[PDB]
Amino acid sequence: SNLMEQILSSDNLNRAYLQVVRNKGAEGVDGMKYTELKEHLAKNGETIKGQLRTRKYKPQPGVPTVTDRFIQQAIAQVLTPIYEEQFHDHSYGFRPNRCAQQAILTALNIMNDGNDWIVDIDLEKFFDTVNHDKLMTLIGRTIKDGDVISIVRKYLVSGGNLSPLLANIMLNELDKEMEKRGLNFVRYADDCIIMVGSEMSANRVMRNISRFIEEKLGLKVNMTKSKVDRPSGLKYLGFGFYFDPRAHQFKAKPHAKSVAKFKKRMKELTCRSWGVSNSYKVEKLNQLIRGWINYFKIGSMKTLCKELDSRIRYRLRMCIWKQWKTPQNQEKNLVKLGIDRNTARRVAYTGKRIAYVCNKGAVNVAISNKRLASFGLISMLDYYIEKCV
RNA sequence: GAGCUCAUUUCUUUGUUUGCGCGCCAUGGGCGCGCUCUAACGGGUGUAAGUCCCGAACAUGCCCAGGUAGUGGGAAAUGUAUAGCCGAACAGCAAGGGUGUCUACUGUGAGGUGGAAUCUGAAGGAAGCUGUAAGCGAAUCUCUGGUCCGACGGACAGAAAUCGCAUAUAAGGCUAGGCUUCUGAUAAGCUGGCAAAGAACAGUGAAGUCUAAUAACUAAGCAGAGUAAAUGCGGCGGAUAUAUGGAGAGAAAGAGCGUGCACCUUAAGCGUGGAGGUCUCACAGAGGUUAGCCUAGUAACAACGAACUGUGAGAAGUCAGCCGAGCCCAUAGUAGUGAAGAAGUCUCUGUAAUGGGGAUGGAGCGAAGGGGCGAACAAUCAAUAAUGUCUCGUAUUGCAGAAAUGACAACAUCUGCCGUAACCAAUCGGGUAAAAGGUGGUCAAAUCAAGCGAGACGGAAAGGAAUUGAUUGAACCGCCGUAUACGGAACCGUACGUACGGUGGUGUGAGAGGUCGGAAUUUCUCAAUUAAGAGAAAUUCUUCCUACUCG
Ligand SMILES: [Ca+2]
Ligand SMILES: [Ca+2]
Ligand SMILES: [Ca+2]
Ligand SMILES: [Ca+2]
Ligand SMILES: [Ca+2]
Ligand SMILES: [Ca+2]
Ligand SMILES: [Ca+2]
Ligand SMILES: [Ca+2]
Ligand SMILES: [Ca+2]
Ligand SMILES: [Ca+2]
Ligand SMILES: [Ca+2]
Ligand SMILES: [N+]
Ligand SMILES: [N+]
Repeated sequence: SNLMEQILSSDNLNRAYLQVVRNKGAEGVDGMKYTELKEHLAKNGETIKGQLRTRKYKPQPGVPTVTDRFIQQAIAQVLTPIYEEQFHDHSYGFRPNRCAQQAILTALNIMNDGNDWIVDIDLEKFFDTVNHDKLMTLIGRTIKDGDVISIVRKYLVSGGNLSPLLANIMLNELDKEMEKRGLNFVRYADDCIIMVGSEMSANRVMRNISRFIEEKLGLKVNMTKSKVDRPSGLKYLGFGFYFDPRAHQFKAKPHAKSVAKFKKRMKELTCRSWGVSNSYKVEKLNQLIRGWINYFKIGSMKTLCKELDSRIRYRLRMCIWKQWKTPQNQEKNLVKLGIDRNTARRVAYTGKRIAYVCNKGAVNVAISNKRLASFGLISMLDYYIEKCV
């Protein structure tokens, strides 16, 4: 029980509080905010410290209150280094210095190694199907402290930053079995795919690993979405895969259901009847573009960024033309952006038909690509080339 | 540049002048009555032709094709070509109105007046004027197409308000494509990538009806992509003089002018009125200074400061539903209205609500804008002995790990085809725990048992199952009924048009735009490549508005 002191050492408590206030969490049903635990940890810090050391502490019934979140962070920031030396190298889900892009690159490395038959595994409702007793004794093989059984019990049948770590302990046995059988895999947390060399070997691996997960782990495989694929019809962590006509290189790409989400968010951010300034639309669109590129910066989006840049500039021309709002102002702003007054007056009295008018000619020349890049709109193609060509 | 394609309406609104009361007047409408006309101009049928019927010159539309245009012909359609109506999102004139600006006069001043410049002269009364393009142009009756309406409300609650279904990780429409299967005329309307409504232009185009004439020359289905300030489809009922597209009857009315009517009505016309507040001046008081000079500053409040308050004479000047029944102030019980008849009373009959007649009555009824009090409405807030548990022992059970010895060499797990094939990755026949194999032995545990719990048994801790009073509703979006006007019939609008009555919704921020007025910069023109200047054009800033978009 000497680990319990490092769990409740006050520097780790203040670091957990810093992680909470930088996390900016939300209150639960009780209604206690992240602001208020300074005086509450002054008022009740000895109370909760003694209550945890004497094994009597109350749960919360979604989003937990920030005291339970804060204690969960305080125990998960010390339970993690001791569990890092046992975790597999191809486990990338909620670990320090590990992200989804590492999983995609390792997937491509194994994919180009010669294992291009994918055993996609979908676990059905992960945290609602794990037996608490097997998970808790799995913790109890290497951990001196068992106070986590109160959270595990009375928050499921009644998460924060302890539940993904416990998910990683529960799937670490699966990862050890995969290394035991000599199978290659990549695993984000409860999102794992096996790569093997042939069809009927992939079916054998699917049957045996579903057998192992159901019997010797205690969770059920969702058999309706566990599918033996190729890396051409797989959606893994938002990335689809394809085969290049280069030598033996499989390449990643954003999946069509991720491009659809980006296009939906782009169409929302460039709605022409959105009553904010076009500087604000350009700012939020740059935030969305800049957050969507550097997650998919691995993989090929040359033509996709070209098409999306063209669509973004078309919708921004429509937004600016709708915001000009009158044929007099459309004519004036068209003249002072370069167009002659006769052509600008003919175009501006087609003020309606916004989509036709912003498609071609005078508005396409006036609101140019340089006029939109100097406006502040970063281009998807040039940003993608700047990050990873 | 969007995706070889690709070149667009030189337009107006929903959004910013005015919006009060009372009175007058039609140049508007209603009902009469007269006088003229009415189908290119002629004929016929006839008692009666505006109606019914027949007659042909040539200009456009369309066809005849001759890449397109020009000569020669031909089938429908239109015009010249009905009396006459109307006047464009067409011009011109324009009485008037606004201006913190420039200038002359005037007043002690608040201000006023006349000019100059500029905006405006409007969808609600100079019932503005003039000239048009285009459009229209005959009672009724039947059939039919299109459109619109049967509120609003993302179409729910509500409400007096057509039904049903669908509709925002977007119905639906539309634009540009992709793949398969494959005779025209009239012309309301529909659509043109979507806030929605109209105009322009273009393409199409329902229902009927008409026409199948002549001569040649020089589209549907299918998946997607893109695009929305949301409605779409069907049933039922109604309207339809933009004199709605037509078809059939129909000897049927239509138009202009004049004139009557204690006939009706209108918001920018004409008279008149103007409080409450806001300023200006002069007197008195209240004071800084020793009755003599000053009385404001702080948008405003609060609060300092001598700087406050009356009285009189003046000046500009109002005037929009948002939650308001009623009362108070002052113009004011005055203007106005009423004896061709009020208030009050009775009676009859309507609406969801506002009402409308009839009898009696013998004289009252009665404004304007602004502010205050405020019943009420909407929202938010405040005052007003069981179970389960607490802690001790008892019997346990969930899940690790270690393993005396048995039973089977059979269970797991990982690479994953065979033949034809002169060589096929189901490119060919099958099959996907297919061949051929590699690796770990597998299971049961007699016992032993960590750590965290979990419900049971027993004895001692216990506990208990309306009103009043405040604050907010700043500012808006509409919609419907009746009366009444208009743009542009419907739709959409004119501050929800306005007046009264009824009914839902948004919530004090940001953005975008418009802008009477002012200031500045540039590009010109002007002289002569002088003028701080005159005529401008463009842009920016400022003043004002938030009806618009999003929350
Ligand atoms: Ca309006
Ligand atoms: Ca004409
Ligand atoms: Ca509606
Ligand atoms: Ca659609
Ligand atoms: Ca016609
Ligand atoms: Ca008028
Ligand atoms: Ca006066
Ligand atoms: Ca109000
Ligand atoms: Ca309307
Ligand atoms: Ca107005
Ligand atoms: Ca409005
Ligand atoms: N006004
Ligand atoms: N309104």
